[PDB]
Formats: sequence, structure tokens, C-alpha cells
Amino acid sequence: MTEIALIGNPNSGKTSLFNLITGHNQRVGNWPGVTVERKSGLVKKNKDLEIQDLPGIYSMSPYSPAAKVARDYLLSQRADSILNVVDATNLERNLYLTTQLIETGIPVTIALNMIDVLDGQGKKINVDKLSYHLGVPVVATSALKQTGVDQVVKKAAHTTTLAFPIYDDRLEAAISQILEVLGNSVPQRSARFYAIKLFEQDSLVEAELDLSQFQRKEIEDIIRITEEIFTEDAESIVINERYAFIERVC
Ligand SMILES: Nc1nc2c(ncn2[C@@H]2O[C@H](COP(=O)(O)OP(=O)(O)O)[C@@H](O)[C@H]2O)c(=O)[nH]1
Ligand code: ALF
Ligand SMILES: [Cl-]
Ligand SMILES: [K+]
Ligand SMILES: [Mg+2]
Repeated sequence: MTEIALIGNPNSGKTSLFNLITGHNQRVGNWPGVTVERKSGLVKKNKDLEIQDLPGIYSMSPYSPAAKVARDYLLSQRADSILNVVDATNLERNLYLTTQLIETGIPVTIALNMIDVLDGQGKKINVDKLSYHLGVPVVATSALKQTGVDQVVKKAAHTTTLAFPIYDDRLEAAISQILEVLGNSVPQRSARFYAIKLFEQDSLVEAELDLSQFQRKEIEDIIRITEEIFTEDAESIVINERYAFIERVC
């Protein structure tokens, strides 16, 4: 069955969207941290789509066990579509997570939620330009006004029937080298995600993959060589490339 996962920052409106899509009445609150575990439901208008409400998350290197629930569901390879719920009033901050979601290889559809909040403040956001620069479908949504909901579910449903944010080519060289070291050690769909996290020296991914000493020695050498090329630490190279990619689109 087609699985759509609701991924987004805390308090961005994920459960609000879930309740409209499923007809459920899961807990919704005007403060972050209401949802703490996964909740499933059928799309009321297409009973062939199953959608998953998940706790808020800021980064695929999560800062909390609740957020790690959302990361673990994505990396369990059970989701066919990521419905990325983006707080339209906090575009830049939300898009940092969005870049990592795209790298997972699971097709991403953006629900630009709380668009009524932006409307009241007289602010505009060209969805077509944002979609063009991110490489994913984008739909302005409002769970309060109940606008755009059915539309974003259809496009998420159809991404399941991929262009990654391409960073500095010096970093892309290292990513390709780490990919060839990984081989089939990771699911092919999410190979780029694991390669980047390994470059970031992410502790979660390192503990999860359990690579051989032969693999780890080369990855370390790739990181060190690339760090010398950038004259910057590995973790900061990726963070700077994510934000630099965002500013070109925002
Ligand atoms: N104005 C406006 N408020 C919203 C929208 N979506 C959600 N909210 C409000 O934001 C708060 C948090 O929503 P919630 O569903 O709990 O977000 P979640 O934490 O990601 O699940 C609730 O008080 C909602 O009423 C929207 O599109 N527009
Ligand atoms: F902050 Al929440 F579900 F309560 F993402
Ligand atoms: Cl987080
Ligand atoms: K909330
Ligand atoms: Mg919630």
C-alpha cells in the first residue's frame, strides 16, 4: 500500500493536515511537541493511500527521541512519498530539513502550510519558482482555511508512479567517492543521503551502517582530503552548502 509520510518541523501543521486528509481527530495543539509517535490513517478521498502522522523534526540528525521516530520511519524504507510540511512563515529554517529529505531518495512533495498567515502579513511566495529551484512539487496549503489540501495529496500520490540539490562540485566529488566505497552497504534509493551523513561524520549513520575497517579507512581519507581542499571542517562544509543552496532559492 502506498505510504505517505508527513515530515516537517514541529508545530508546522502536520497533524492538522492529517486530520483533514483522514477525517481523524488526532491531538492538535498550538505549541510544538504534541505528537510524539506515529499515527496512520487512510486518505478519505483515496482509500488506496495511507498517510503517516509523525512527530516534528528539525534535522535528519535528530535532536530528540520524538524526532528520531520520524527519521527512523523514513529510513525504514516503508514510506513511498515524503509529504514535507513547510511552515510558510519560516521558509529558510524549514528548508534546511527539506534538503536532507530530498537526499533520502524518497520523492518529496512540499505542503507550504500556514499560507493564510503569510497572506495576512501581505507576503507572497512564488510556488513555481520555489518548485523549480528545489526540484520538487510545491503546493501552498492552509489547514485552517482548508485550502490546497486535496491538491497536495494528489501530487504526493503521483510522485510515486529524481533531482537532488547539487552542491559545490568539490563536495560532490567526495560524495561520489564515498558512494563507490559504500556499494550495496546501503539501500540504493537513499545512498546519497548516507554518503553525505558519513561525510558529516554523523554518529547515527556510522553506528547504523557498520562498515568494514577497509571502508572506514578510505572514507576517513576522503573526508581529510576534501577538508584540506575546502580549508574547512567536514561538518561545516555540508551545512554551508545546504544553506548556500537555500539562499539561491529563497
Ligand atoms: N493559520 C494557520 N494555522 C495553522 C495551519 N496549520 C496548523 N495551524 C495551527 O498550528 C498549530 C499546530 O498545528 P499542528 O497540527 O499541531 O502541527 P504539528 O505539530 O506539525 O502536528 C495548531 O494550533 C494549528 O491550529 C494553517 O494552515 N494556518
Ligand atoms: F510539534 Al508537533 F506534532 F506537536 F510536530
Ligand atoms: Cl530534530
Ligand atoms: K503542535
Ligand atoms: Mg502533530
